[PDB]
Amino acid sequence: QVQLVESGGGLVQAGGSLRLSCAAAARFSTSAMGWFRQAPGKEREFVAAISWSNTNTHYADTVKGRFTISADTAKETVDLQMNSLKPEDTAVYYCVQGGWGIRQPIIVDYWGKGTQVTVSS
Amino acid sequence: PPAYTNSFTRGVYYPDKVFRSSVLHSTQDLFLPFFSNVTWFHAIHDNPVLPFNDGVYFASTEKSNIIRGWIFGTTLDSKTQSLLIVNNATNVVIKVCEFQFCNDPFLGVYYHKNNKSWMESEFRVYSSANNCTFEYVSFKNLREFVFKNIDGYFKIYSKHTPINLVRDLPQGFSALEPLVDLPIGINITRFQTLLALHAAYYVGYLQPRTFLLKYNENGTITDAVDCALDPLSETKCTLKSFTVEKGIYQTSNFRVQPTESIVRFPNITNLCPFGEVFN
Amino acid sequence: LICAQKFNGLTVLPPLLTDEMIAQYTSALLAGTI
Amino acid sequence: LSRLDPPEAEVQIDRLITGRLQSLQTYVTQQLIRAAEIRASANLAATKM
Amino acid sequence: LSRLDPPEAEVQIDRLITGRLQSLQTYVTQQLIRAAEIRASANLAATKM
Amino acid sequence: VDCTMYICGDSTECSNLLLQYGSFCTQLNRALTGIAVEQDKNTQEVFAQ
Amino acid sequence: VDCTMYICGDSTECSNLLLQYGSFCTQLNRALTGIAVEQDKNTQEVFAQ
Amino acid sequence: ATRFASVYAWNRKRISNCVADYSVLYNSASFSTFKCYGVSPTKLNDLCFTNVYADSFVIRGDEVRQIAPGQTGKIADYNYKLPDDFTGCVIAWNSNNLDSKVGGNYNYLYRLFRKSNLKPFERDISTEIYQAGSTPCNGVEGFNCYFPLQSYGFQPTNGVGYQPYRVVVLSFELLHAPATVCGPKKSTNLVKNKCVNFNFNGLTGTGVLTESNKKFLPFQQFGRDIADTTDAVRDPQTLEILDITPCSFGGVSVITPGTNTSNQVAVLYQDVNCTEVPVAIHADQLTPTWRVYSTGSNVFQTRAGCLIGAEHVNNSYECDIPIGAGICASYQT
Amino acid sequence: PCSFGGVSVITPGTNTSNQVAVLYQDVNCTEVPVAIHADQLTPTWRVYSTGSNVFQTRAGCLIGAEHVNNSYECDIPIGAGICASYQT
Ligand SMILES: *[C@@H]1O[C@H](CO)[C@@H](O[C@@H]2O[C@H](CO)[C@@H](O)[C@H](O)[C@H]2NC(C)=O)[C@H](O)[C@H]1NC(C)=O
Ligand SMILES: *[C@@H]1O[C@H](CO)[C@@H](O[C@@H]2O[C@H](CO)[C@@H](O)[C@H](O)[C@H]2NC(C)=O)[C@H](O)[C@H]1NC(C)=O
Ligand SMILES: *[C@@H]1O[C@H](CO)[C@@H](O)[C@H](O)[C@H]1NC(C)=O
Ligand SMILES: *[C@@H]1O[C@H](CO)[C@@H](O)[C@H](O)[C@H]1NC(C)=O
Ligand SMILES: *[C@@H]1O[C@H](CO)[C@@H](O)[C@H](O)[C@H]1NC(C)=O
Ligand SMILES: *[C@@H]1O[C@H](CO)[C@@H](O)[C@H](O)[C@H]1NC(C)=O
Ligand SMILES: *[C@@H]1O[C@H](CO)[C@@H](O)[C@H](O)[C@H]1NC(C)=O
Ligand SMILES: *[C@@H]1O[C@H](CO)[C@@H](O)[C@H](O)[C@H]1NC(C)=O
Ligand SMILES: *[C@@H]1O[C@H](CO)[C@@H](O)[C@H](O)[C@H]1NC(C)=O
Ligand SMILES: *[C@@H]1O[C@H](CO)[C@@H](O)[C@H](O)[C@H]1NC(C)=O
Ligand SMILES: *[C@@H]1O[C@H](CO)[C@@H](O)[C@H](O)[C@H]1NC(C)=O
Repeated sequence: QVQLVESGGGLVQAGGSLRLSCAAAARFSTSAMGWFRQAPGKEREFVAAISWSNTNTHYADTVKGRFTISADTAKETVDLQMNSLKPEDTAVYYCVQGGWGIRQPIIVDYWGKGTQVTVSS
Repeated sequence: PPAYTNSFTRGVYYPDKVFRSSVLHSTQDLFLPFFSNVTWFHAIHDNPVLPFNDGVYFASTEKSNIIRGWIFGTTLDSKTQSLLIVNNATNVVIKVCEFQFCNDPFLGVYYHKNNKSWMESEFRVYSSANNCTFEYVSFKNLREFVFKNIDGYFKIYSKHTPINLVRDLPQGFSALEPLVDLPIGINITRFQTLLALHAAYYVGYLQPRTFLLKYNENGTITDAVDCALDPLSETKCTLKSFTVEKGIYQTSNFRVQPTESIVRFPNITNLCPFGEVFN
Repeated sequence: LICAQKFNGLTVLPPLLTDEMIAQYTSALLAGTI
Repeated sequence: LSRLDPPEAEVQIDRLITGRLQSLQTYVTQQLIRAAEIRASANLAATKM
Repeated sequence: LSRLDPPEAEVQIDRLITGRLQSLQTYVTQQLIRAAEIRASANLAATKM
Repeated sequence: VDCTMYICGDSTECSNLLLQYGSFCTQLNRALTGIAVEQDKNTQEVFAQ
Repeated sequence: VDCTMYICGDSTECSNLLLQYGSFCTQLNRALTGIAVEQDKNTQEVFAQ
Repeated sequence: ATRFASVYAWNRKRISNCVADYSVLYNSASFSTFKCYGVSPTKLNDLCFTNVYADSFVIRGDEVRQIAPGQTGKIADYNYKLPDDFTGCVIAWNSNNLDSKVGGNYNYLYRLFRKSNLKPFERDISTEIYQAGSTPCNGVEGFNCYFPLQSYGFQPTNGVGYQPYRVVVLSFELLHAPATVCGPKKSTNLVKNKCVNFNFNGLTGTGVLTESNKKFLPFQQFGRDIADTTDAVRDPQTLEILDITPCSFGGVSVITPGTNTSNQVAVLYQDVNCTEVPVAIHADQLTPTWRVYSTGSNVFQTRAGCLIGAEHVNNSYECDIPIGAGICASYQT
Repeated sequence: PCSFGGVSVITPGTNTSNQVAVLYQDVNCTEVPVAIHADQLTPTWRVYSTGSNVFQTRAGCLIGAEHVNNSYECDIPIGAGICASYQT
């Protein structure tokens, strides 16, 4: 059990922008971060991943080019900004901490409590 | 009984690897006090274990390498790793394993033995290794050693000097160049050596003294002064010079402190009028 | 402690009158007096 | 400076600067007194010359 | 005093007082040295007269 | 003695903090230069007669 | 004047804190001893002639 | 190693007195999995570890995700457990070439039912056979009478992911004692006779490194002077001694007659050879005026330093502007 | 004030001899052995902190020197008109 703080999510208007933040007591510079989303009718799917140096950004090709992920070492948090919101964003989002792996897109070691995101048009 | 012999001015070691030339350096570190007492050992016609304390100074004078290893520990109860050092065949062996000990452990040697009394393969001393956490894979002469465990580091300094003398010990100076500084991280309180009998080694203890070490062009310590030895040594330390000119020099100040404390208050006192209440 | 005085901003400005000049002045004074 | 954050580095540097400035001021005052003594000695030497 | 609260103002004016007192002490020491030099010069002038 | 170098060793932050203190460095440098010139004048007066 | 005693009155903590400052106490003691020696020399030279 | 221990008896070894040279295996990338948790191979430089525990075994890759702390599932509670605070790197590579052949292998034995959870750092060795006390048989292989271990087999039909993988878990330990073993760090070439910020084995300083004839001792590493300031360093890469000197620091003085006479001036750099004058933070200032005095035909090397803008003359006259060391500057002629 | 003073070492040039004497400022020759002494090297400090050759001058307590009725030229200035010399 790791206490992780999630901020943002909630209900947002469709077509706007959304802000998410995940904070952990452990350092974020030394550990890669990832954002995953699960919704009814679908299993775990890759959404976003950032490496230790904040230079390697990975996203699904179908949604790539709209999500910007940053890591603040002073605040020890990871922030995610979403533009051009769509109904598919209505899901539960988990922030995962771990390391980079060549085999898998991201290595998961510590999971997050989760945040509910809903989109209204 | 255990005879005590003067330590003279031995036990000086380089405090650090820093190099200094033709300068007298004042350093506050553990050192063997000058003209201290050491335990002389004799065997003619009572084998305790000397406490390690903070730092230990060892000295041996032998011509047949009777002493070849040391053991350091705190309980030797098979619950904590015991440090063991062996020096044989120009090879050094360091172990931190735990093994059972016989009732009267001691090294055994034989003279003019074709098979060397076996023991080279059986080694029926202990059962097996269970808690090994370290490994190391490779009156003619006097050996001096200094072992100190400070801030989780076990520092061993040593110096081997060949001397052509059998009457008494040499009244000379010789610094102990460092050998090793291991990150053992264990705290030692007792130590023991190995001897063969059926035996002349000295042991001393260090104190947090302040020393003045003299350096030469080649960066090797030649002479040292113990500031606390005598008033002349303190004057030399204050002047930081081995030569003191005629005159009067101020060294320090002396203060007397209270024993524990003293408090004074009125005795008996004005008692409350409880007589009319209780009685 | 003479040649080691250059480590951390300390500088020893050169003497304006070199020892040769002072020796010459003293020699001139001696010759005049004699 | 590198091993501590600016909030503490500022106060530590202020303390170090104050100490070093006090030491330098003491050294300068001692040098001024010694220079006055040397000037008196040099005046006496000039009078003797 | 107006911008900061009494607690922070205490330390701020304490620092200002320390700095100004150090400057004044340095000025007084320099003045004393110069006064000693001027006294020596005046004694020389009195002897010359 | 270079006041900036002694107080601060090639440190921009320390240099700025020392600058905030005032003109202590200039006064110290002026005093040292005056002392050096005083030695020069003493030598000249003693020998250049 | 005993610098350690005057600054710290039989206090271990104050002495430990002063030890970090440096050699101020030694310098002050040396200056006082030099002053005393200078007074003795002045008396000797003025009288023992 | 020719022989490998069983999966339930993963071989544990201790590595110390050395540093893992991940650089050689970085570019090669021979192994197919370098899963590091909370750390990356490139970022291990900013961290030091004293000793390593290597647990070598052969497992199935598909289970790597399953065997993790905090997993919600009954299956993961009977296979293996690890502490939540884990800082170990799992290096796994396929070995079907040698560990697989025709007919398969039946060398894998596991446990389905255990007495209780495996206590950490607990060992149980005994030849006694445990028999259930509820419905023991004692004469037949009946109910509640089965072999303690169960055989597990992998067949060729299994995919590459399901094929066995040789896996070594390297867990780096951290103790209260200061770190003593650190990963290799790139070292720049050796330069001399020029100002540089030298970091020798953690000793940081600034100065000019030059060849030295000083004779150190085998144990001696650093050097010092009367003022306990660094003066010489023994480079770990090669056996030699390099001195340290203040870079250039000096002062600049302007020599000029009264402005009524002329505006011509000369520059004096204190106790510095004229070779280092132009490189002394110049060339970023006014070209027509300053850089003329930075370097020119008329340069003199006096004991005081370097003088630019004056011509040394055979004739000797009375001192006009005192420069020092018996040298003075005059504007006449 | 309890005892506070200062300790000075009077000695000729080390070439002449290594013998030295101790001087405790403004203290009677009775409290010197108890002024945090008797915890140093016994053969040297514990013998210089007490014993014979003890003198009580206006400056303080001098140990290691023998008072002489005869007067000579001052060699080492102890103070209060008292000076120490090595020659006899
Ligand atoms: C066997 O060795 C292990 C590990 O080497 C011991 O367990 C730890 O040992 C280290 C020694 O460096 C101690 O600092 C730890 O406190 C020990 N952990 C625990 C939980 O005790 C183990 O104690 C050793 N066993 C015996 C019988 O000595
Ligand atoms: C101690 O140092 C001195 C000088 O630092 C050494 O003398 C040098 O000896 C070598 C011969 O091996 C000569 O080539 C050098 O020229 C000598 N130095 C000088 C400055 O001339 C001496 O050998 C060292 N060891 C001692 C003195 O035992
Ligand atoms: C050492 O023991 C001898 C025993 O005769 C004793 O005379 C001497 O004073 C002792 N050393 C010290 C420093 O007390
Ligand atoms: C030495 O040991 C060998 C080994 O068996 C044995 O054959 C030989 O007899 C022994 N030599 C003796 C006992 O002198
Ligand atoms: C020695 O070190 C161990 C390790 O922390 C500690 O538990 C023990 O108390 C130490 N010994 C003593 C006497 O304090
Ligand atoms: C009270 O105690 C003091 C001891 O400090 C003693 O001298 C005194 O006699 C006591 N009072 C009476 C009345 O005895
Ligand atoms: C009687 O009163 C006195 C007070 O005057 C008290 O000290 C005493 O204890 C009383 N007697 C009894 C028996 O309580
Ligand atoms: C200053 O300028 C005037 C011309 O206005 C000139 O006569 C005088 O000589 C100059 N001063 C010096 C010192 O040359
Ligand atoms: C001194 O005179 C010689 C001979 O004419 C000349 O070569 C030299 O350059 C003169 N000195 C300088 C500094 O020019
Ligand atoms: C220093 O020692 C030499 C050698 O014995 C001696 O001749 C000289 O007199 C000594 N110096 C003094 C001041 O006594
Ligand atoms: C000589 O000095 C002693 C002290 O040691 C003193 O007792 C004696 O009275 C003195 N001589 C005379 C004649 O007073």
